[PDB]
Amino acid sequence: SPEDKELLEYLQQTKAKITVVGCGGAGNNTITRLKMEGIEGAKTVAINTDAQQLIRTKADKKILIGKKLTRGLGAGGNPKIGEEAAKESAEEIKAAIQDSDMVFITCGLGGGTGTGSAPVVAEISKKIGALTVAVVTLPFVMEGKVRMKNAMEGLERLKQHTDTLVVIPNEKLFEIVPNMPLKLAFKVADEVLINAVKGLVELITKDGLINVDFADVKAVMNNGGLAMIGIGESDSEKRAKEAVSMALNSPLLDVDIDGATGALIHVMGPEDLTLEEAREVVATVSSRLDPNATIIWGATIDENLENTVRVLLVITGVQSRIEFTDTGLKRKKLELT
Amino acid sequence: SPEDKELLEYLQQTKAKITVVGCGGAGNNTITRLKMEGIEGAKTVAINTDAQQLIRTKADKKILIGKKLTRGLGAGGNPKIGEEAAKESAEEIKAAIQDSDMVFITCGLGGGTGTGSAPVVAEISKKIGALTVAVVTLPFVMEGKVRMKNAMEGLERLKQHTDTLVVIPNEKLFEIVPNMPLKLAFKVADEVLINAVKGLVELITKDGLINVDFADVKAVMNNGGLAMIGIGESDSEKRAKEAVSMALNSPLLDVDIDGATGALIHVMGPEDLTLEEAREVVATVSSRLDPNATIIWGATIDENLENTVRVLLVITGVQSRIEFTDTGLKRKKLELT
Amino acid sequence: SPEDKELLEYLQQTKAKITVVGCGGAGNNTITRLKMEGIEGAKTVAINTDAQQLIRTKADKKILIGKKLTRGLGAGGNPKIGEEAAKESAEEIKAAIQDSDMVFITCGLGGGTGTGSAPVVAEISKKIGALTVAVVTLPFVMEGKVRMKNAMEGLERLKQHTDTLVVIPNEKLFEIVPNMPLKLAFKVADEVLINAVKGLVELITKDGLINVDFADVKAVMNNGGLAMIGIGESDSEKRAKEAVSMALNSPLLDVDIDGATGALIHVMGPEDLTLEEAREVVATVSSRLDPNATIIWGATIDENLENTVRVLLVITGVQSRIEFTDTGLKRKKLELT
Ligand SMILES: Nc1nc2c(ncn2[C@@H]2O[C@H](COP(=O)(O)CP(=O)(O)OP(=O)(O)O)[C@@H](O)[C@H]2O)c(=O)[nH]1
Ligand SMILES: Nc1nc2c(ncn2[C@@H]2O[C@H](COP(=O)(O)CP(=O)(O)OP(=O)(O)O)[C@@H](O)[C@H]2O)c(=O)[nH]1
Ligand SMILES: Nc1nc2c(ncn2[C@@H]2O[C@H](COP(=O)(O)CP(=O)(O)OP(=O)(O)O)[C@@H](O)[C@H]2O)c(=O)[nH]1
Ligand SMILES: [Mg+2]
Ligand SMILES: [Mg+2]
Ligand SMILES: [Mg+2]
Repeated sequence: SPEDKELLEYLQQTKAKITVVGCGGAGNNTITRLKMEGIEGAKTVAINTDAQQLIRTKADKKILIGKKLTRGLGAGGNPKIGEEAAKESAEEIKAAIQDSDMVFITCGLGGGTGTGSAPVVAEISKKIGALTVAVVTLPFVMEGKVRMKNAMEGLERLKQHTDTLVVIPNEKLFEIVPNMPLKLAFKVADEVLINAVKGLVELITKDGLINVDFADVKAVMNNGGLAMIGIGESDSEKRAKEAVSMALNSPLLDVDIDGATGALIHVMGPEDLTLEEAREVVATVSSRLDPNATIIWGATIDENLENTVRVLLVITGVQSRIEFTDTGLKRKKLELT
Repeated sequence: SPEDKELLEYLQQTKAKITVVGCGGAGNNTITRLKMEGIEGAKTVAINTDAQQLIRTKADKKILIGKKLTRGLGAGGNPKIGEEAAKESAEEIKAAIQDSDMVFITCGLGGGTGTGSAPVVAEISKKIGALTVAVVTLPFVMEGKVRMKNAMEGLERLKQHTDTLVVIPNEKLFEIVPNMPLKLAFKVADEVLINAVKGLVELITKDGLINVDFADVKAVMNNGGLAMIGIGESDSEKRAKEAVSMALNSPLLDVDIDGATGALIHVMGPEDLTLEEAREVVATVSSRLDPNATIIWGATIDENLENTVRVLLVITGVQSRIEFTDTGLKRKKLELT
Repeated sequence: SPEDKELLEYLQQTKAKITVVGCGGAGNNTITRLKMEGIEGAKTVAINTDAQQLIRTKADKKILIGKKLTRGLGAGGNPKIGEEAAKESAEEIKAAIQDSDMVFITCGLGGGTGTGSAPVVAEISKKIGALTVAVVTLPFVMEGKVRMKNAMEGLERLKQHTDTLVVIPNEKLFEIVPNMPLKLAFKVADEVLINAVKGLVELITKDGLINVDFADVKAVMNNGGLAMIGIGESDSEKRAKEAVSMALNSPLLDVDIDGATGALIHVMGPEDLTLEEAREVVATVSSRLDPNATIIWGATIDENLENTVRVLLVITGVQSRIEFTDTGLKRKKLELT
């Protein structure tokens, strides 16, 4: 019987179905790259209020939101417009992510479409039962006050409809490469975004030297709250030891992590990668967190790495350690006795 | 014109469209029986969080709920899981009962899928405009405290989204057959459930010796509140007189009925059944209720009955006469002056 | 690519998509006329609780609402029934107006289907993002108190889910034609309704001597609040001057308009119509409103007019100038110092 056969097949499902949704200009640009470079077992959805930007984007599925409100002509940097446009097209957004076990929402906060629509996409995602994760950036300071204030209000709004919320503050990118021009600024930020999003997705979906169980992934991210990342990599031969230390000292991981529970670790490298190096990585990280933190990790081989091991660290539950101001994220300053 | 022809046809509709929805293990088992034995003009919908149980079930329509939450692997006796799973699949549940004039929701309360999903199915049913009736059982006491507390909380939740709520307390079954083994326990309870559900459905949908008008059915059940049943039957020749007295004295009808408004009576028997016997039944019952109670009744002939008349009594509006405790239903004890 | 081609085509869209929805007897009758006489670029949707009335109606789309509640047998003058019936069929109502840039909701308030369902249709319309305008009538006084009280409560309910709400009080029709019989009463009211609805639609959708931009239409009506109309026309040769004065003195425009912002003006006439006459019309009206009022206007040629110019005035934002009583609309009486 068709129904019964359908029920049996479901039980044989082997991999988690993942969907990546990019909103606004920056988000569509991230999506275009993932589609071209490829992103192991994950469909791509692009959404915009701006028709031209959507046309030049490459993705499995495109949705023009706010057709009646904006008219395919952008949201002009206004968050409230991006939000009403998304609410207006909620039905189409929902049908595009309906069968997903997990949904990644990515965009650069600061403008009108991404900042306004991301929280709406996340709310629809949770309503349908998918693990809902966001990977977004805060704007550079040179972009100015209005852009940051809008980004911060959007981060707040997004926190409420998200399982784990991963924030990358673009301004820290200058601490990685001090004298960089705005030209290459958004090029570096692009790189970081792809590594974070692709690193998390592959950790969950790419066959490695140890199996990572989606049910564990879900248990840790279900209450990931606010999260931050760290990226490091070594070319030497004492690789692991150096990549992890670099990742842990990354300016991107701008928060006190000793009180963290949960964390996801993805160690990448060449054919000669060993569970031994991965383990050294995990334990070095494992000691800086809470003694009872849950850690999810994996290890994958990447041809293009040639002779390097890259380490991606996502540390969760740090919201209590951060302060959300109109001007950005500031490491919290706890009150004396 | 296709539209106009469609509108005319609707006016020619003759019978109420009924749907029976069974949730969880016990509910699916009840559905499997109804489908095989047949149930005059009513489609069958089975829903479960457990794939295996759904596979071995027989029904017109099957829905695996909570696919992302539980993974076709049951709800493990947790009501909150059954509830989120149902909310997660609300769209599919709705489309399955969308065109129903009336919806019957049946399950055994106590576990996780039925207790949690029944109130959700009932809420969707009312939202679409269907007469919403539930026929459920409370667990035996030997099953223990946790199972009863969960059943009671579910009954409460279900009361709020239901037109009339029919409760069968399995523990009373021992007063019918005193020394019975757990083996046959759930076999007796199965029998009772089928007679209640099939008795109500046929009363509404089976051609009898008097026509029962769906609009009257709807008027009485629209405010049936909490309801209880009674079953009796006579083999003698003073049949009617005995079946009704047995039904009225049934341990299943564990409440003071003198203050009841509304009631549904279904008298069943062989080819020799007469409107005379039905009427004696009705009047004997009619005198124990409120002097202004509304009674809906019918009379049908059943080949398999050979030489017996069976009487099904459903007495509504008794909630004020019952006390809902964590440990079960207790006849209420009104406060003195 | 199909998606991309689809996105490009959207950018080439030239006209606003308009839908007219008539509810109840009077509304269906208005719809039947619009469909036959034709109504430049606007689809017609008819909805009723009464099957017979829906059958004899002519429209692009018909929807029988409340199929489970009422059974194609009307709502018997009860607003609460009309409302539950509409809520019950919300999904079908929504799909019928889903792709509309603008939605006009018309009916005669006073009975059960129109009064109850109009606010529901308007709420669905706003939810999807369409400009939501209502054009409705208040009953004659000879119809009695109950009919007016129900009409007034419906107007109140409708105000909350509408962008601009246009009210035509049928009782004023006697000031236009003093000694008129009930026979011709509803015939005159029919005429007025068609001119108001068709006048507004054509102003937005009919090619004229000056282009009216939908975006301006939307900006003015977005906050039109309560609106009233005025109709005038001249056969002479000092046409414009007379039509506008007649329109401005119309008993239909029963409110103090000096404090009005926004207004829509549609001047119609024969082949010899000139932007000069239209302009005289606009300026004569423009001086009675607030010095900063926004006015939207157009001018169209109608063959059937032969030698007359007709003027349609819709003046918005007058709610503060009106008093909503159980017995009707009364020009407000501001409180002294
Ligand atoms: N990594 C990148 N970040 C970018 C890029 N362009 C902008 N951004 C970041 O995102 C912010 C603005 O993003 P978008 O241009 O995508 C704004 P959006 O399209 O969502 O709003 P509207 O233009 O109003 O439609 C800006 O403040 C930057 O911090 C880019 O090419 N790469
Ligand atoms: N009449 C019957 N009642 C049953 C039967 N099995 C269980 N029950 C009653 O229902 C209660 C448990 O029912 P189910 O096994 O259907 C619980 P459910 O499937 O809804 O929850 P999960 O296992 O967590 O998925 C139990 O407390 C009993 O009182 C049966 O075969 N027949
Ligand atoms: N312009 C017209 N107005 C009408 C006409 N018939 C009624 N009406 C007005 O509308 C009011 C009643 O309208 P309907 O007959 O359409 C009431 P409806 O169908 O919505 O309610 P139910 O009969 O309960 O289904 C009445 O109080 C009148 O003021 C008509 O032919 N033309
Ligand atoms: Mg943009
Ligand atoms: Mg089970
Ligand atoms: Mg009618």
